Amino acid sequence: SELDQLRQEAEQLKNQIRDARKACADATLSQITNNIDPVGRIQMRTRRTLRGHLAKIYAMHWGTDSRLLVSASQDGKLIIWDSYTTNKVHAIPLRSSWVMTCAYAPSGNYVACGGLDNICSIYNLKTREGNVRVSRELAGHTGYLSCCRFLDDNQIVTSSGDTTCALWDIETGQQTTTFTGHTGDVMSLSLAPDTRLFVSGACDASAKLWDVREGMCRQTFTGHESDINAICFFPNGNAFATGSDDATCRLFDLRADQELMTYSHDNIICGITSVSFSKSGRLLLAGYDDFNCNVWDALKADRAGVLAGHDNRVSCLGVTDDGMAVATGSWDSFLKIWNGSS
Amino acid sequence: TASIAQARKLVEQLKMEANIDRIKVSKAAADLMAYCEAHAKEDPLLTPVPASENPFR
Amino acid sequence: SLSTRVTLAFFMSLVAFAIMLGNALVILAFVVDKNLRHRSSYFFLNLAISDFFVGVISIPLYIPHTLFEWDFGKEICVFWLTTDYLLCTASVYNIVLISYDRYLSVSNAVSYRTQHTGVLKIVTLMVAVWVLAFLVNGPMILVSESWKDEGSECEPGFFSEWYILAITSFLEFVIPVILVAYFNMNIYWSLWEHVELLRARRLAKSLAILLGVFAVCWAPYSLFTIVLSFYSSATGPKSVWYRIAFWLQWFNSFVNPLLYPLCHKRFQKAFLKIFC
Amino acid sequence: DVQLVESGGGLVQPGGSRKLSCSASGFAFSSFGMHWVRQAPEKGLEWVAYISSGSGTIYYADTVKGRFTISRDDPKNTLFLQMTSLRSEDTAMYYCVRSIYYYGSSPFDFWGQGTTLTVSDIVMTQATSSVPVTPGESVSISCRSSKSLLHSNGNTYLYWFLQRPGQSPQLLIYRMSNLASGVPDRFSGSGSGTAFTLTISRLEAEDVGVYYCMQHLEYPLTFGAGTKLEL
Amino acid sequence: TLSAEDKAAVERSKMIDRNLREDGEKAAREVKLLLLGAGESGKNTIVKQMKTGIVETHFTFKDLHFKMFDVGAQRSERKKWIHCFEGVTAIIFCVALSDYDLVLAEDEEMNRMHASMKLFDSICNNKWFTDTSIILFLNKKDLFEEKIKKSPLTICYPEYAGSNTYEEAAAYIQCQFEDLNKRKDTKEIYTHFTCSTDTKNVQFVFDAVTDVIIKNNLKDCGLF
Ligand SMILES: CC(C)CCC[C@@H](C)[C@H]1CC[C@H]2[C@@H]3CC=C4C[C@@H](O)CC[C@]4(C)[C@H]3CC[C@]12C
Ligand SMILES: CC(C)CCC[C@@H](C)[C@H]1CC[C@H]2[C@@H]3CC=C4C[C@@H](O)CC[C@]4(C)[C@H]3CC[C@]12C
Ligand SMILES: CC(C)CCC[C@@H](C)[C@H]1CC[C@H]2[C@@H]3CC=C4C[C@@H](O)CC[C@]4(C)[C@H]3CC[C@]12C
Ligand SMILES: CC(C)CCC[C@@H](C)[C@H]1CC[C@H]2[C@@H]3CC=C4C[C@@H](O)CC[C@]4(C)[C@H]3CC[C@]12C
Ligand SMILES: CC(C)CCC[C@@H](C)[C@H]1CC[C@H]2[C@@H]3CC=C4C[C@@H](O)CC[C@]4(C)[C@H]3CC[C@]12C
Ligand SMILES: CC(C)CCC[C@@H](C)[C@H]1CC[C@H]2[C@@H]3CC=C4C[C@@H](O)CC[C@]4(C)[C@H]3CC[C@]12C
Ligand SMILES: CC(C)CCC[C@@H](C)[C@H]1CC[C@H]2[C@@H]3CC=C4C[C@@H](O)CC[C@]4(C)[C@H]3CC[C@]12C
Ligand SMILES: NCCc1c[nH]cn1
Repeated sequence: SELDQLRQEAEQLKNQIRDARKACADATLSQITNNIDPVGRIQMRTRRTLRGHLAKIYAMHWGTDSRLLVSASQDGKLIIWDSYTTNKVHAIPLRSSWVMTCAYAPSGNYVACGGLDNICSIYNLKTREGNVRVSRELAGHTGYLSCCRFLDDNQIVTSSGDTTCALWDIETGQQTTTFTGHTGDVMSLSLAPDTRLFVSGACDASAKLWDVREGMCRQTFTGHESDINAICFFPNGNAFATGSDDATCRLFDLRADQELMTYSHDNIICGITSVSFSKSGRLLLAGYDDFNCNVWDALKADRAGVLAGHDNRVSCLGVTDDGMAVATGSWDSFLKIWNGSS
Repeated sequence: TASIAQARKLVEQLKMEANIDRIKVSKAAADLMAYCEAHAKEDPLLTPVPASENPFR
Repeated sequence: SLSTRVTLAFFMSLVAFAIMLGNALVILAFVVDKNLRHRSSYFFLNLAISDFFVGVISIPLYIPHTLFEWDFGKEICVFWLTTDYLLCTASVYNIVLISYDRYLSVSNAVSYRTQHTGVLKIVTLMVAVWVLAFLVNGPMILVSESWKDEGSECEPGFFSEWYILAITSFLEFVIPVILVAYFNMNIYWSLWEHVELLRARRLAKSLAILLGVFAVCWAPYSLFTIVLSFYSSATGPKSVWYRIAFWLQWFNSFVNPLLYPLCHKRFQKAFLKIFC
Repeated sequence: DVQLVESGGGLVQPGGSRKLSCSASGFAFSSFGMHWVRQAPEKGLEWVAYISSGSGTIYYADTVKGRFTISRDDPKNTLFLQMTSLRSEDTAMYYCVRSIYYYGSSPFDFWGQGTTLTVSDIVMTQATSSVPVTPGESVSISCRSSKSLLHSNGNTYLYWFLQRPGQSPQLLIYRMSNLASGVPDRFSGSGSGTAFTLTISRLEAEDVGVYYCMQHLEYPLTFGAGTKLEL
Repeated sequence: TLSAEDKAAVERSKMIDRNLREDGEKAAREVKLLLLGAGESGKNTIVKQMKTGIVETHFTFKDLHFKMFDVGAQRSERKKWIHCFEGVTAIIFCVALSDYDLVLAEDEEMNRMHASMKLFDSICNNKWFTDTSIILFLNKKDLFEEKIKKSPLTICYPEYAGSNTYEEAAAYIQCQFEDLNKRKDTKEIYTHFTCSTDTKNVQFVFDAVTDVIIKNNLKDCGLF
């Protein structure tokens, strides 16, 4: 009686939101950006190849200086690279080799990683002893750690396969806020540039926008047909793009609270692993299961170019803060640095 | 009473999401187009820099 | 006739080019791919090096001397004889080493997996192949070079004595044939119902091809010279069938990259990565 | 805590031999390159030798090459300096210095207390030998180099050290602008090309001492004469 | 062309590469085993004989170092991390023979033995484990014999025309799992009957792994 009545009210509320989004769907982003000229063909060459990982690379993250990056592989090795020289700055042996994510702190003093061990481990890069040591192990998730991102040297947000995200106080080792509401494994998260919000994509094919301080879900974005594996905020923080196993990338708007554009091709039938934007946001770069990275026109949904330099899955990618280059990590155990030439 | 407790929470969440202010898609599209236009010149991937300015020569 | 000589020269060059190109890719795959540092990969590299120079040195020098009657100098002929016998014998001893490595990988799989073979020990095996290959025919070619009369054909001087040919043939052909047959037979026995019977039949075919191709390419010339030297016919005009047996020995260098490295799973991935 | 203890120094006869030891505790010794730096009595610093992490690279100063041998024992965390044919020119306090090299590292960050031995090229110039100072006032120290210390990679390999009376040198500024860990922000390093300035805003009693500018552009590493601050 | 610190940084990177190579060589020699099986299948008892996320068991037997990975504690989506174990030497699957007549606790309408069949079929025919052999432990053999006298296999297998003897009942179950192998040429299934009092379970894994290693070498050389 009461349960049946309540679940009927949820359906009425869902229709109310769907009608509200349809009311403000006056135009399409495709129609708006029809007049602007295309970006042309985007040609990028492999400037650097980072060799030394001996297993599948699962994650990479640039440091904020646009020169150092950290990559994680399931050979149990965290490597910090000097991308300008390809020198290895550090090699951090992981206690658990089943790493799935890694993050570089914006200060450059810490890196974080974690996987099937259900732990987010914090590593101190600047010690008087001259070696990288574990500074914190964040326990509390009951599923694998899928993504982690620093807010500062003391706070980090983690998404897990136990359907929840958490905000952690690194010094006390406790999760201050728990973000619940996903019905599937949360596979990725992205921080807004002001670090007041973050979006997460789960296996319920939905993306939720969370308030960091308040700790609740502000908006829910649907439209994917399969698990979301990747997510990335637009550079101004007013939009984000997702990548799913349905071979599509979608651009959702925060303020319009709906999808704006879909990035898919008929030839593309493989899942998407990673998404990122160029510095101006005009380019959407996506890594795929078909060993390739497709550069999309974000505004016009045109495939601008292809980065074809890996013999296995493109598992991760990232664009530097200065926008100079893009790094691609792959299951073939290599990282590549790409940019164009005049 | 596990289902009834979950039902109240799900209904309560949908109320918060339905009360937000939504701008037009055309307004949101224009803002995205404006940001791309304003920062186009400072995007090395969109417009590759001369080899002298490329750290990855 | 000039017309036939030109056509033959092109065919000889095509064989020589194929030997260089076929074996250079194996060398290129080793250098480019760092996932090719197993014990087998070094042995494939050593096999490809000996075969590569057959088409770089042995055959291109042979083309004008045989077809266009270019007179080999006394310095060049001794160089060509010694380097050609070294390359051919090294290829055979590489086959023995490769088969021996496969024999250990299945005879004692645990000890083969858990052993750490450094570069120094592996280089010793690769070097010992070249050193042993030289000792079988190298010193004897130099010592017996003075036995030949002036104006004789550019062939090793010990062809006059049949028992010297028998000793060299025993060391370079008969002993390698027995060991390769022994190692491949024990590889067949390492397996211990339709699928299992079919798999054993496919394995037996592969081991027979490896032994059959090596035997077919090396038995004729090795046995042809012994019989001819026994009848004091080693020096003089050469029949067509004798020259066919001479070229079968060189054709082993063409098919070696196709059998061992090309059929290996790891080298196949390197080839695809290079071409794609 | 990070420690570097030297031993084996003492009065030796001319032409003799002596073995100096540097025991390291509190840090990953095998990860750091090690230098020996000596200081003649009432004189400035002089670099002696360098051994890299992993013992693959070894450098010597010309005045000691062929007579000194530098070695390390990674399992024992000990740095060695075998000296032979000791001359009166070798009478100095020998310091054990750790230095790690990667992008953004701070070489020469920790020095040992030193052991005293008594026996019976880019030019770095610090013309101002002494500077009278008062607490709370801003002081500038100048350094000059015969060659440009700015490399084509953008680094300017100039270092600033402070040796307080009775203490071992401590790193202040590395690569001409960066502030070493544990150093107050009042110190600031400014330079260009061959001319460099160390500015000390709001001078305090602790800042009193001798200041050395060192170049790390190439071996041999050379020190300036040193500028002394006195009250 | 390089500065003094640039050369030192390159040399440090070279030392890291040497250490990465040594660790990789050591890892390649170890044997990785993925330990799978449903709950209450005797899988925990197997670990003790072999002596909150993933549990790793390390043991040495006849100069062979084994790394066994237990993933039963993970309750997340299997397809998101099952590819992480692509490349293990073999998979150890535990099935309790005494659960043929039992009913799954959560479902209350699904046979416990039939629950393992769909788990075995998914793992065996998974794209990430096409060339991976499977070691199948049929546990609770002593308890299975006791239950056979009281409860026949007709409850678990309605279309069973065999008798109720201990040998025939166990053999039929073994053939049921091996028939699920849709790729009988690329991979092989090694079946062993285990018990709480057995001490030869480690030997069977060593023999099965040794057989897998030999066939891997033959397949790598292209002989197969
Ligand atoms: C690749 C194969 C199929 C074709 C090329 C094979 C060539 C290089 C080899 C195979 C058999 C060889 C021939 C064997 C016999 C003779 C007869 C002799 O009086 C002249 C040389 C001559 C003619 C040889 C020339 C080279 C030869 C033709
Ligand atoms: C002609 C006879 C004497 C053989 C001599 C050939 C020598 C000089 C040449 C030909 C093939 C060459 C090798 C080809 C491949 C490699 C692997 C590479 O990673 C290092 C160089 C190395 C090892 C080369 C060393 C020099 C080499 C061995
Ligand atoms: C590099 C690859 C193609 C192998 C090269 C071998 C072949 C193409 C080279 C090596 C020896 C060369 C021959 C040497 C001598 C002569 C006799 C001269 O009157 C005509 C050219 C001719 C006939 C040359 C033709 C080309 C040749 C046969
Ligand atoms: C690295 C590869 C290309 C080496 C190939 C060597 C071949 C192409 C070179 C090296 C020695 C050369 C021979 C040197 C001498 C003569 C005698 C002359 O009257 C005809 C050309 C001829 C016969 C040359 C033919 C081409 C030749 C055989
Ligand atoms: C250099 C690479 C390509 C081949 C290696 C050749 C090696 C085995 C050495 C060892 C003995 C050497 C020979 C020693 C004696 C002579 C006689 C002289 O009148 C010509 C050179 C010649 C013929 C030398 C040629 C090169 C040689 C055969
Ligand atoms: C007795 C004389 C004629 C033999 C001459 C051939 C010898 C010196 C040459 C020919 C092929 C060469 C080898 C080719 C490849 C390699 C692999 C490399 O990683 C180490 C060096 C090594 C192992 C070389 C050692 C020297 C070598 C064996
Ligand atoms: C110069 C004379 C003595 C050479 C005699 C030829 C025969 C007996 C020699 C030459 C090549 C040799 C092989 C070369 C390499 C190996 C690998 C080693 O791990 C076991 C011995 C083994 C398998 C050798 C067996 C004996 C062998 C086949
Ligand atoms: N065994 C080297 C001599 C030869 C025969 N055939 C070709 N070359």
